[PDB]
Amino acid sequence: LVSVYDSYNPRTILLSINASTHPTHVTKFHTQDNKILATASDDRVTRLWDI
Amino acid sequence: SLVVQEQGSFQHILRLLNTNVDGNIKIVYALTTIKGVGRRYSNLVCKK
Amino acid sequence: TATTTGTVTVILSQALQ
Amino acid sequence: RTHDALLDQVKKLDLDDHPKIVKNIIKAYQPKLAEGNKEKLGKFTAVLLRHIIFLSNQNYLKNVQSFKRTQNALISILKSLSEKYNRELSEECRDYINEMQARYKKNHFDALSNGDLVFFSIIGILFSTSDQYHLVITPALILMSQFLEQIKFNSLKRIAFGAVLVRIVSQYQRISKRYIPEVVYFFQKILLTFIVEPLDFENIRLDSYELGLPLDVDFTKKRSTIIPLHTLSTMDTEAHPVDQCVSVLLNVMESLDATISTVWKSLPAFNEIILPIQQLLSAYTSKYSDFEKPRNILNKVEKLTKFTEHIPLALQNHKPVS
Amino acid sequence: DIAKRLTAAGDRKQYNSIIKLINELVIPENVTQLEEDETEKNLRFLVMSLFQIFRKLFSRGDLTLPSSKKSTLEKEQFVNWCRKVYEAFKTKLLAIISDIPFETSLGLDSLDVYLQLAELESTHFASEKGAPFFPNKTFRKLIIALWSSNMGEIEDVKSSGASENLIIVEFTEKYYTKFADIQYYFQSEFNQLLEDPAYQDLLLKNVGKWLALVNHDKHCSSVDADLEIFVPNPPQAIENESKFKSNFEKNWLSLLNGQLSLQQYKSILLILHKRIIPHFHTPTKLMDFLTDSYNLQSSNKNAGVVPILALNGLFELMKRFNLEYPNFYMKLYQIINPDLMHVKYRARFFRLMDVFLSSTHLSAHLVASFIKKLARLTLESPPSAIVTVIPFIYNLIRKHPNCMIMLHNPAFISNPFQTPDQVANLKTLKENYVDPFDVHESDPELTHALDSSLWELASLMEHYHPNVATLAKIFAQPFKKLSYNMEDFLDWNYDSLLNAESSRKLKTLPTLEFEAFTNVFDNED
Amino acid sequence: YSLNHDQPVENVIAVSPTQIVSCGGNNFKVWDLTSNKKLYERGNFNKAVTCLDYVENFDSPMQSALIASSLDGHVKVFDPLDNFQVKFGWKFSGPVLSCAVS
Repeated sequence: LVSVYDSYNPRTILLSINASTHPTHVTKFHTQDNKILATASDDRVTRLWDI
Repeated sequence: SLVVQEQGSFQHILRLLNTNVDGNIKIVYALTTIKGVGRRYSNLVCKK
Repeated sequence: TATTTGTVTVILSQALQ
Repeated sequence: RTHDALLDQVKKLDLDDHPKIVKNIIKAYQPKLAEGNKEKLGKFTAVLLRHIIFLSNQNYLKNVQSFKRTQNALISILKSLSEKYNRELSEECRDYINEMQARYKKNHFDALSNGDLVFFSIIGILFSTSDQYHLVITPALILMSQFLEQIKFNSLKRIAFGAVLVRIVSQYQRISKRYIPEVVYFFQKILLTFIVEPLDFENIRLDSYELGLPLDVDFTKKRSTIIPLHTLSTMDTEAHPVDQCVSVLLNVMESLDATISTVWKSLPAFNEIILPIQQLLSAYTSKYSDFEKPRNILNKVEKLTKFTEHIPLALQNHKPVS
Repeated sequence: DIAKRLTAAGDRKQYNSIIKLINELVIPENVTQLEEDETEKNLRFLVMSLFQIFRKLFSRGDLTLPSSKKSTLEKEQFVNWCRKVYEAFKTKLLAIISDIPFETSLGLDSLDVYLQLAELESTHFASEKGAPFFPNKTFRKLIIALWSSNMGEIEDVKSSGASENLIIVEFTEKYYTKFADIQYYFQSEFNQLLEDPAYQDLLLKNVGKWLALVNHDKHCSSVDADLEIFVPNPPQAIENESKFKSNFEKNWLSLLNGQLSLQQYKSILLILHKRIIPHFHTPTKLMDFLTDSYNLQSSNKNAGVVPILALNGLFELMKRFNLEYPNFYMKLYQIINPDLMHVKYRARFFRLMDVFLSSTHLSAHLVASFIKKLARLTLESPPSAIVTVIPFIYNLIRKHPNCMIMLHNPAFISNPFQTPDQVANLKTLKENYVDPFDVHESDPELTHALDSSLWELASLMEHYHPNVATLAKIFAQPFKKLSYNMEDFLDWNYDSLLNAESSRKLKTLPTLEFEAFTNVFDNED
Repeated sequence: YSLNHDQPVENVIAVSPTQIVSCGGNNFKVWDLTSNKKLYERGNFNKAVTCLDYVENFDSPMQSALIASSLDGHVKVFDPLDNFQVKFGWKFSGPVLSCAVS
């Protein structure tokens, strides 16, 4: 479960992407684009999500 | 592919004095799950 | 089997690697 | 009537034929006038079991056929009387298991008297071990497995003891068809023990890796069998030629063939059990080109592996809960 | 004999003696000579033990009153004569401890207590107007007698253990353990004794006496249970905890230099981490020893068990100081073999592979290799290893759930809602299937065990033991269990197995066969 | 395409728009990406390099800096301009699992 909050406000979880049933081990936004988030998991497949 | 030590084993839901206190919540808000204990008593117990 | 001493050369080798 | 030595003191007079008659006379004494005869009854059942135990391996180079007929008649009368009485005999069999384990606890191999073989045989007679659990034949089965891979096979006395232990365990699984993993290791051990004389297959770690049978076998077709004569095998494996070695080898090879055709076809890892046995039997047939039974076993296990399917597993396909 | 002994004892303890003291003092040389002549010639006298006890009591009274404490004027022969008789009694006790054919239970087992009580009372009774406990010369002579006292074959017991010398076993019972200072002074005199050349060429030989002296978890440096004192004034012996540990370190390594036999090799490897490794100032000195014990590749056929014993000390050494053994999981993959399930040490290894395979930085192919090789090994195995292999496979599949394609491949499922082309393709691929698992691969990641499947556990589901078969049924059951308490499943043996079988929970009644095997009982009757 | 770091990789970062650095096993390798090709490899550790990160243009004698954290206690800094040579390091009180800089 990728969960993206806003920084400097731990109480407002902005959206909870439900990725693979396997553990998701790396989550990072794009460094050029702003609205895509790349999550790889223990499912041997990474995913690009539009937020 | 190299050995990395695991820092202790997560033990799920605990029995404590006729209470099944859950191992997924924090310790103070877990100790207040027993009948007859408040939040001040809980964090006092954890402090001492 | 060993017959030399108990040395410290694995320590030294992966000090110098 | 008898209290584990009273039958010895009573009927320690004649040799073989009168013993069954004195047993039948004690049986006629108890159960005819049995108005209270239960403890004496179950006692002399236990005494008859212990009596064939301390009779089965004493001195069998006196009248062998008289021994054979009196022990066969003794086993027939034992089973026929103990059909009505299980709940007093099985306690004594349990205590015999518990005491021969303590025999093995001290002595390395030589507390295994050769009446234990026929002990396993007669409890395999008076019960079929088709079932999963049973009170007396499962401790016998873990004892037989403990002796199949807890004793050190360097004497051919021990190897023949193991051959008849595989005999007893295959007659155990003739109807229940379970998988004893230890008889696989026993076959693996002794079938390469007879040609180790070690630079070809690494990991069995045999106990007697110098013995084995040479490259000048006589190719006689009238060679012997099981030889249910453990008293004779105890002498034979000290005054041993190669002939009893080849007899024990053909015994264990035919029981291997029998257990392949009866048990291991019904196991999903059959193609994983018959790689190393196939290796050593290929070593046989290209070491000698003499025994036709390794080529027969090679051909039939090649047919079994070629005409089974051996696909992956689907064990975790569960029906959905509602 | 006994008459002259008791009369001489009454004369020696009567009031005083000079010429009778000389006679009853030179009589001890005759008692020592008579025991040394009857050594393996009579072996049952007990007058020798009475003579040792009587000369002990006589020299004890002589060291009470007329010892060689000091002098004032012209008493320059009394002190020399009294110390000469005491030194001759001590030398006879040392020869009595050194010279014994076997466990005769008198000539050494009482001479040890004689020299011990002599030095224990001779802590005092010198010129020492302070807080000494100086036995050092008598103690050095005691231990050089104790190591020269070679019996027949009880040293280096070729089955197992250390040494079955009866007086050395009694020493490590009650003359080594129950205090603090005498073991420390023993280590100090040992590590002075191992430095002159002739004594060190004799002392690197009989190491098993020292193994029996050390492997007991009851040292003064071990803080688990500590001791009391019997000596009057101990001279800063318990203070220098650094000196005890450094002495323990250097005599351990210096006699680990000398004539390693395989039995005591395995003995020190088994006690290497729980007994001696906290009593080292620098335990990195043993790192070369146990890394070569770990990658020991010898031609000896029983030299395949020693990596499994070096693993515990080597992993505790890595964990305490993070040093590296390269190709660690490759070597741990080649260490599992059909010997490892039939070996005596399974639980000691599997409770370490619990830690080694719970690492969060290793691969699904690696865990797949480690469980597929373990299953092909476990198909020919005792139930002692079955009941510790299959919950281990359970916990590893539960921690790496990608490894459940070895138990359940969904490509080989025929559901009723399928295309005819789909069931055609299914039949062609299950005919053109062959598993790629290769047992001769050395590399766990390069073993194709994920691409293979796991048939050995399904075959193991039909086992002769009901408890074992119902334990293997869990791989057709679902996976609602989280873990299995491997240290509760580990050490099930044949003996404890049939023990619990005879002492099981309920008790059904046995049944009988309607089969009628009348003539042919087996196929062997 | 695919770049065959032989060990199981633990991290991959991008230094230039062209070259990327992958750590895994005892070394790290750098790969030119326009030519699909390895050009440096530094194996100056004892255990597996767990993580990397990279700095550019900050106030430093080093114009760029790649630091690497390696499960044996060590974190080291490598200078990408003279052939990824190591320039400084820290030793820590246990196996270092992750690292970063400002």
